[PDB]
Amino acid sequence: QNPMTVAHMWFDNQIHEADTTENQSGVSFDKTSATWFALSRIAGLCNRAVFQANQENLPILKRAVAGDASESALLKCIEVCCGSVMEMREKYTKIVEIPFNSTNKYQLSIHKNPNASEPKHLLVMKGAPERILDRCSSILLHGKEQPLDEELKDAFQNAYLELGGLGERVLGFCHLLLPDEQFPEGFQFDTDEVNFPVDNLCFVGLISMIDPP
Repeated sequence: QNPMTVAHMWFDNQIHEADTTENQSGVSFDKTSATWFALSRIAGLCNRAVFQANQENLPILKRAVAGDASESALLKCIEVCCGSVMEMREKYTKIVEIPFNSTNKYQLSIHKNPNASEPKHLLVMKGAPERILDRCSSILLHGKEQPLDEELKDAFQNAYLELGGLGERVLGFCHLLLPDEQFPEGFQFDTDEVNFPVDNLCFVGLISMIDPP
């Protein structure tokens, strides 16, 4: 029906600025970055949509995408952020990728990291933001971790509530960085015998996806 995008983001435990780049420009926030990188590592890989029309001088959007209208948003807002996405799908190996096809209906995709601070195998996924929270063992602020607690649920709640929740529009974007110390160097999870955890996750941050009629 109408054009869509990120709208907003939350990760600082209190929402944050973004500022719609047309009239003004947002500057001078607390540039914490570590939480950004962590979120970006999800918000790049963990998508199944692409551009249709590549373009030059226009909005990278141009209502011109192939793939589901929750997952495409980040791609557009990250690509123009020089956060090379159609590259990174090939940077990592794509151990596995499960579609909608699981018990609580999520989608997930496991990838080995070639070279970054994070450990080798990485897990990323999405579903309802509440359902991410359900599986969150901690939250990530200032590039640390904090032990997730009622206070930190609250800080997410009021945020999600303000984002104007209705059902399954917003997304929860989390990881748990599959510990290559416990996990094997053969990473034979597959999509059949996975036997992986789904409930260690970090809250890292979220955005505010739309999916209007």
